[PDB]
Amino acid sequence: TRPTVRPRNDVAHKQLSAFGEYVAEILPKYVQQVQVSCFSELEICIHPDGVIPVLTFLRDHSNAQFKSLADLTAVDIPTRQNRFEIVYNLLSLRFNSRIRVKTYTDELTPVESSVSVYKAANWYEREIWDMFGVFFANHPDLRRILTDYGFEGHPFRKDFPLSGYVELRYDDEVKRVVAEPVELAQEFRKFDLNSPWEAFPAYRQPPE
Amino acid sequence: EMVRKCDPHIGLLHRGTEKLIEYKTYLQALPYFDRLDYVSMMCNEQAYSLAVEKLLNIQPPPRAQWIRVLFGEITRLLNHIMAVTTHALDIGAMTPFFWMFEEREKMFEFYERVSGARMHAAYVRPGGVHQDLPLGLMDDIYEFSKNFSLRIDELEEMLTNNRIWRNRTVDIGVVTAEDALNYGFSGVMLRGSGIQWDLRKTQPYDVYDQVEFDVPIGSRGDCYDRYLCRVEEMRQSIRIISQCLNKMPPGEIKVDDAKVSPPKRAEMKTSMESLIHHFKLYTEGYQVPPGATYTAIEAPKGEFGVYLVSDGSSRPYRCKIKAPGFAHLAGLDKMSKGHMLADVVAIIGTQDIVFGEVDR
Amino acid sequence: LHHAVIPHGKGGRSSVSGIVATVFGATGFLGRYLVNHLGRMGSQVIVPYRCEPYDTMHLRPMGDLGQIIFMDWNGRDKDSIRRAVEHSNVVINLVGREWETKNFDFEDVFVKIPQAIAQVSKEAGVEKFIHISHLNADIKSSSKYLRNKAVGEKEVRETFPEATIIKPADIFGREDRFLNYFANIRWFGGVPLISLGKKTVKQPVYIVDVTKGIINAIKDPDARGKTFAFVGPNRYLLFDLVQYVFAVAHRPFLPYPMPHFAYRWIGRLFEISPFEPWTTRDKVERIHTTDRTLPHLPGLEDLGVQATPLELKAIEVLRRHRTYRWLSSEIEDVQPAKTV
Amino acid sequence: PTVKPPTARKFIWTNHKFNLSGTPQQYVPYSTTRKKIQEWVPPSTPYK
Amino acid sequence: SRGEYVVAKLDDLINWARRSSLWPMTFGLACCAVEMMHMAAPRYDMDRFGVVFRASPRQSDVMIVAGTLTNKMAPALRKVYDQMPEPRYVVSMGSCANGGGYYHYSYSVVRGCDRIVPVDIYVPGCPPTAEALLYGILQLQKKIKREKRLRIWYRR
Amino acid sequence: GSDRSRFLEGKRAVEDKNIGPLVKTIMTRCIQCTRCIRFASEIAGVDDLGTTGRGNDMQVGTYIEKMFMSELSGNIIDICPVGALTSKPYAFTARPWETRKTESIDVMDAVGSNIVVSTRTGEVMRILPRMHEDINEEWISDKTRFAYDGLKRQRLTEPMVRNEKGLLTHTTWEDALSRVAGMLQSCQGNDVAAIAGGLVDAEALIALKDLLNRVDSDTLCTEEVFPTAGAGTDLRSNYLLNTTIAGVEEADVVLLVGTNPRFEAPLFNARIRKSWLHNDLKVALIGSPVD
Amino acid sequence: TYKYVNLREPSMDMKSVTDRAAQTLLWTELIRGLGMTLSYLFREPATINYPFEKGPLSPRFRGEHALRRYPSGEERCIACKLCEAVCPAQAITIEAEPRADGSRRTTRYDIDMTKCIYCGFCQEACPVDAIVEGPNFEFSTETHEELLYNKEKLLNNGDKWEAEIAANIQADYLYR
Amino acid sequence: VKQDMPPVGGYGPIDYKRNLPRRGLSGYSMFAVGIGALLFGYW
Amino acid sequence: GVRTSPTGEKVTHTGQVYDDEDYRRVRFVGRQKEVNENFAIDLIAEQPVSQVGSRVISCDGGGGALGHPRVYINLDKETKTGTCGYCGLQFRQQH
Amino acid sequence: TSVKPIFSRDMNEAKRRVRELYRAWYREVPNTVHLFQLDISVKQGRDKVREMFKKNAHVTDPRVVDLLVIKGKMELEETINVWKQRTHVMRFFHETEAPRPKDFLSKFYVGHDP
Amino acid sequence: TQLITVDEKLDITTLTGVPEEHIKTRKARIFVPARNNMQSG
Ligand SMILES: NC(=O)C1=CN([C@@H]2O[C@H](COP(=O)(O)OP(=O)(O)OC[C@H]3O[C@@H](n4cnc5c(N)ncnc54)[C@H](OP(=O)(O)O)[C@@H]3O)[C@@H](O)[C@H]2O)C=CC1
Ligand code: SF4
Ligand code: SF4
Ligand code: SF4
Ligand code: SF4
Ligand code: SF4
Ligand SMILES: [K+]
Ligand SMILES: [Zn+2]
Repeated sequence: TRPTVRPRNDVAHKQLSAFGEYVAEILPKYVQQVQVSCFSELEICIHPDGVIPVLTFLRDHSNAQFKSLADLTAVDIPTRQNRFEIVYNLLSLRFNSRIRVKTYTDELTPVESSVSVYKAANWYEREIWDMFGVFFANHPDLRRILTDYGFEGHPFRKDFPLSGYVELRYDDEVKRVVAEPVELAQEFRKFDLNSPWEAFPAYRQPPE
Repeated sequence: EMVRKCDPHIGLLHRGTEKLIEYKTYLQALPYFDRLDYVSMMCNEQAYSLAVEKLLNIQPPPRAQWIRVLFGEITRLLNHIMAVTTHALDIGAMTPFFWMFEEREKMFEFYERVSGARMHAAYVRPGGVHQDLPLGLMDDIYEFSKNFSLRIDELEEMLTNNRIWRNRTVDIGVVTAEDALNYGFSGVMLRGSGIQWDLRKTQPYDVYDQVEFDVPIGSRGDCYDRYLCRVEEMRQSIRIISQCLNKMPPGEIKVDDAKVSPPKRAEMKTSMESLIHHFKLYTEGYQVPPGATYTAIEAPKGEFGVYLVSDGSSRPYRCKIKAPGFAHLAGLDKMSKGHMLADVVAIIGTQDIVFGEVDR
Repeated sequence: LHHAVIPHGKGGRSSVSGIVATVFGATGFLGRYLVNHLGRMGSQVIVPYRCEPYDTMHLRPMGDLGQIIFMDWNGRDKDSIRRAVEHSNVVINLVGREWETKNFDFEDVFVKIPQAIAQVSKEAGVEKFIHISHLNADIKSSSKYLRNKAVGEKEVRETFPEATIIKPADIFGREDRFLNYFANIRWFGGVPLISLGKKTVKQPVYIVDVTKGIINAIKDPDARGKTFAFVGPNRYLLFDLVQYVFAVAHRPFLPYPMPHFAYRWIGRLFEISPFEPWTTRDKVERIHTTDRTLPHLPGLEDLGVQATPLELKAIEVLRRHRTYRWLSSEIEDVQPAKTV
Repeated sequence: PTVKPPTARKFIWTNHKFNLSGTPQQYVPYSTTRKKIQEWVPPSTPYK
Repeated sequence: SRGEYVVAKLDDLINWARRSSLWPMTFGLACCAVEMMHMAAPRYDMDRFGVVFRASPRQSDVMIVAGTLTNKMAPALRKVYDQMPEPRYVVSMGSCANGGGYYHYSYSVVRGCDRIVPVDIYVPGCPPTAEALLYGILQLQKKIKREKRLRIWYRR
Repeated sequence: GSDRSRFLEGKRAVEDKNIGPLVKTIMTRCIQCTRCIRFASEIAGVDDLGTTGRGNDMQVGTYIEKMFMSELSGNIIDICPVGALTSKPYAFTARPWETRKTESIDVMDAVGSNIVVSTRTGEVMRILPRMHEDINEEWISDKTRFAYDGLKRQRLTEPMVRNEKGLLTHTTWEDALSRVAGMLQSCQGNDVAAIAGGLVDAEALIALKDLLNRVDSDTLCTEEVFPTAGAGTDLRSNYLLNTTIAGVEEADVVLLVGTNPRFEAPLFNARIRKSWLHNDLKVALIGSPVD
Repeated sequence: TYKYVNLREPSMDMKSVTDRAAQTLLWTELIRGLGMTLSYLFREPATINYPFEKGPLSPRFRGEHALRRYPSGEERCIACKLCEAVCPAQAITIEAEPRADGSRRTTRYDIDMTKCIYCGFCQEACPVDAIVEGPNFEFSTETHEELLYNKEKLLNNGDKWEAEIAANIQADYLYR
Repeated sequence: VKQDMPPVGGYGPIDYKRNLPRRGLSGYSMFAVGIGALLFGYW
Repeated sequence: GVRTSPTGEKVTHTGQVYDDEDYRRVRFVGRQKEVNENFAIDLIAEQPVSQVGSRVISCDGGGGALGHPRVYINLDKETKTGTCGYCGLQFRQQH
Repeated sequence: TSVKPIFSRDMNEAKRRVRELYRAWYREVPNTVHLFQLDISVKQGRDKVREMFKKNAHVTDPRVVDLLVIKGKMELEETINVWKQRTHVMRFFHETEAPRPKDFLSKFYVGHDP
Repeated sequence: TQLITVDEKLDITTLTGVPEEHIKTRKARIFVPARNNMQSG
């Protein structure tokens, strides 16, 4: 497995396992799962009431010092009853390390904004309002950031189609850029590309 | 003209890239990344390629790694020529714009000779690169790099010692180090503020731990130190390019797994397994094992990350794009407190923003 | 009914509306909004243009790809008209001029050209032909425009039996020469009229209502052979109309009467250059000509088109002429003009 | 190509054309497929 | 006749003055702005063709829509186009400005700027080369050269 | 499998067979898995496919110029894991990744075969089976599989009314429905009646039944004469297949009276053959001695 | 492994203080910048004389699309739809049927040149070298639908540019 | 095999440092030239 | 070998021609219907049938990697020539 | 059934926030007609505000109407500040769109949509 | 307390931005997709 297969880092795997045990037993009030992947990245799956007590911990504890908010992310998975999955990628420049902090919400539950911890989030969760409809309470200036001003809907939700519902054109009658319902000159062709054979037996799920 | 509040309304180039990535395969999602940071094409290719190769549990050959680093440093020369020359254009010196776009034109010719398109190459692919270097390309890269030092020298002659340039950059846009980290700044926006951090040193990828270069660090967090950091990153990019030309290895340029990389056309048209693999790669695509990763590299603007979520199929389930310019343009609101309209333009210059990756 | 002209879609931009229209004179004021309303249904619109193609540029975003076909034609060329109308299932004529020129007088523009267009549309099998006359078309009229237009209306009827002839009274819009004629006479001395312009009665019609009437006549099979008279919902005098025009434009209004003795001579005073004449004696005879009331001809409401009054759209027409000191004003500023 | 001439083929154009757009020799797009649904032509004899 | 010769030479004069003094406005949107800058670069050098940047729309002739027109900047494109004096021209650069491009099926992309502005020249590429953009500008100059403004005016 | 090759030799090339107008046969692709033979012997009951030759020259075929024509002769296109037996009407037109699947019902027989109508850009490309353990287990008849292309010929696209010459002219919906309803208003009782065809859904059937009951017309008819004397259509149990299609898998004596279930309802015959083979069913027939 | 840009304390002897004051009062670096600008004045500029001189290209260059033919007249496209399956913009639309001599050939082969991203995935996915992305790039149009190529325009581009496409593929194909 | 490779002894040296070569007169010489021009103009 | 419809319009190698009553000929009014006058089905008829003495012939279309994938063609049918599925070059065994 | 609120503990505080939002839009509409120099009356804009509020007059969930108040105040923030333009305000008036067929007979005449 | 008790039905139809025509006049279909009978997988 030398030339093609990626060389596994077992030292970082063991160290992230130990630090995941560390974070899991310092904060048992909110930490639900702790997992380390094959390419040695750590996820602390927590409760959405624990946005501030976890992220202020990792930013300020002397063994964590996760000073840089790299990436704040939402993931829409509609098969769950809390469909949206909020992801915090954190960087500790002191310990040369990266951690992930994951939690959940549905359309209606407000997630606690983390601008009192990381001001870097001031736009990102704003984007999560603009794209996913996840409301963030106690946000300073929460509004849209990436879509058009009169845009109705949250685009990156998976029940929202690829093309929207309205499209624009300039209209010479009213001398104005107007929105009609969307019509395509060619339909976006859907490619059913899933092979019917199980590619990975290691990720096999148990049946019902 | 004393600025009281800046509200950057963006989304004027938001095209919904990362929802279009959800409906196309990985090879079809690769040319979206050339169009995010449209002056840093192969750096975004390299970031997405490292993300997919991290999820695939495979690695490139050595030659493809050195090609990735060589053209990533050519890409870094491209981006810092764009940064410095448009920053001097926006302050008012429109001359080294024209002086350095000839050099940038020649590096676009290097892209055209190696991939066939001058800007968006679709070249650094998951599995290495697409196509091997044409003969005599490295000799012309050497002929470029041998002479590019004098071009940096005459740019630095025009602007660095100049007092009009120091009047527009030295007390302008000062960023403290704790507010740099707490705003998610990355790259030169940290390094102008004196923070010792660079992702090619601290979290090393393909063969950057095998090259030797120095990481320029500022002292005052202003536009002038970020200018000097960009110029010295062009210097050290020429240094890495010399080390990559001297230490290029022979061998292949794709990973030799034909269930990831496409087989060669001379053996696709002869072998049956290679034709089946060519068919199923250019129609279905390779199945990525399920899971999420955050792969961040040192793009010439800073930490460029792909948070890639795969669901076992041959298409990404989710592809979040962390751009440096997003957090930098968030920090524009603090950086313009206590300056003027003729300084907010220089702060937009010193935050090297390309709005494709800011807007997706 | 061929399969390519069967109506598909939801009637949007990129649908197939089943209408193939040759709109003669589409580069003008009416043809602009007609191609606007046709191309947003997804109609094949053939635009034969005489002018520079640059003056057709605004016709290009008005429909989907391959829904507008621009082509040259000459007014005295039946070959170009046969080259244009041979594929259409409707031909709408809009060729007109407020003034007569060296090459084309009113007999060429109104009598010869629409008769040639209707003759070629007849012998090429076009189903629907729509002609746009004027409401005051009279053989005994005092103006050459209305006489030649009534003669051309008669000839269009007698060479096309199913011709839908439409009578607008006075069309106003953003690019009209009815409210913009009234609003661009302010620095000339005080808007001269005959008997202060209170002996002539008008009812202007809005161009979107005219366009909706033309297109609902395209889609009505019961409009074949009919003759329509598109008039507004309210009848004004001319004096209180000009009052209301200068009152929406927030302009000083100092009128004075101007009789026959020299107000037909300001025609030959104001076409002395070969440009567009700012006013002409035919326009003088037509501004001071009252709109006739024809109850027997159907109108907008007989096609299901609601006639929009002037008090809703005069602000939209006349905001262009306010200087700066009353640009940002309201529609609730002007007391409306009295009807008759 | 006075030193290395291109390989002669029966189908390569003898006469090179420039950009014909703007002229009546320009490209016009059209579908290259035939009719999909063949309509029923009713019988031309009367039904009596 | 004589007057046909007069208006023909005046048309050639004004078409020469308008094709050899095109002033494009500084208007980029996306990746194609980089290659438009390379069409201004010293290799290709727009400025030798009389083609020089003017920042305001009032003082410019041709609007090169270079990049992706989204739904949020469609009225900004239209008001920039409207605030150009006549004659104004539009060159469409790149696939997204032509027909929606690589982001064609997106919720927030105006599928071509020909939905918004009247487009004269379509320059194809992703991005088109700066040589191809300079080709599109020279074809726009050829389109201005064969305009017949005063000939049609003397014949109308 | 692996990702590359070692076979540096010359491959075999097998002569292509002619087994019908439905099955395009490219026998170089045949991996000799014998699903042809097992399907034709055990389900289709044909016993006319086989393996001639021996070794690497062994060929699946018929050995003669014989045309494989059963009522299930297209299902060998389904089970062939390679492209040796392709669908000749479907052939070269489409490609399965760009096809849209629509799970529909057959109407060609009264078995009710679950099918996939797989289309592409608003045009019906082909008809695949669906699995249903109680109807058509994963098979369909050849009529079901290959009658999709009569659905794009002879079609009625526009309304037609008789003109003054008594010929059908194309008309609108307003004119056609007005000229129907004018005659509809002048009827009552037995003045108006209705014949239902063979392919009409229950929605349109109760639509026309309610429309003729608004005229108070009890006369609505079908083309198929079911006898009404006795219980008639009142009790459902004397016009259904009362046991099930799957009930053949529990039966041990099947008496077939006055029918040819091979062609009237072919997958019911396939279920009778499967019970004949596996449960040792004893089948008798009253009728003409058909195969 | 790191260096400090702008961490030089200026010397404070009378020599260097007088040098900096003469730099302030007599503008040394401004004359240095004017000297560098004057040094670029006297150079041969890098402006090629387009359209008479053309910028340098490689045989890998990705321009206008073209369908090739075999050296027998038979076109190479055998309707396998890999090029529209790999096409990241879905610019390619293919519909086929068996033609009169039973060959698997296309009836519709459309490439929308206003969706196309010119990335050459179709020429590297095509298993018979049928679609290639040729060397022409000066194919600008005055009309939008002239960049909606059907099969006939792509075959005419192939028959137009085959004498160059064959030589580019001949010089390049060993790298593929 | 034939491949784009660097030569045998490697490529030559590639300069990458700051090279601003300190041209011009000193301060005192420039003040002397200027004051001499002043004195000649005054005389 | 392009043939022309009775309406005056050329016919493509597919067979596509607009009917006489179809309005969509108006896109060619004043312009041209671009067809390619080198039909592939007529240029492959002009190729000679290659006589070989083998039982199975291999075809790659000429050029090696510049042609199509190499496929193997059986020539047992003395009636019918073995046409290659990619290039259309048809082969015959001379016995 | 125990969920976490947003601002409103029940329907009464939610209707209070809807009522304050209606007050704010009713104050905003004359300035919206003025500074955008729209071609409609003030009463027509107030009718459109009434229609857009009566569109959502059926919800008995406090979190949903809290989010509707939040989205309405975002619309109001984009209206008071000139962030929307004449086009984004006049998108509420579906003017260029033809009136869709509402009865069964004309929908049957023109298309397949029920 | 920091929680409420919503007794009503979870319904977000006013929040998704979907027009009414693509809410009520559509018919969602919830199904395990049938096996492609070309393939035993
Ligand atoms: N107030 C009004 O506008 C009213 C108008 N009408 C009638 O409605 C029609 C449309 O009116 P409107 O658009 O406002 O008028 P315009 O003068 O603005 O438009 C006339 C159109 O016809 C073309 N045209 C004019 N003269 C000739 C000619 N001699 N040969 C060929 N083409 C020619 C023009 O193109 P080009 O640039 O080439 O000249 C233009 O496209 C006319 O027939 C007019 O008489 C009736 C009642 C009221
Ligand atoms: S057409 Fe393509 S390469 Fe060009 S600006 Fe658009 S996204 Fe960028
Ligand atoms: S089913 Fe296919 S592979 Fe199997 S024996 Fe028949 S033809 Fe050969
Ligand atoms: S698709 Fe299957 S049967 Fe067809 S050639 Fe390939 S491996 Fe053989
Ligand atoms: S170059 Fe790319 S975008 Fe263009 S047709 Fe080929 S695969 Fe599609
Ligand atoms: S062009 Fe090539 S890849 Fe595309 S369908 Fe034709 S043969 Fe296949
Ligand atoms: K098969
Ligand atoms: Zn061959």
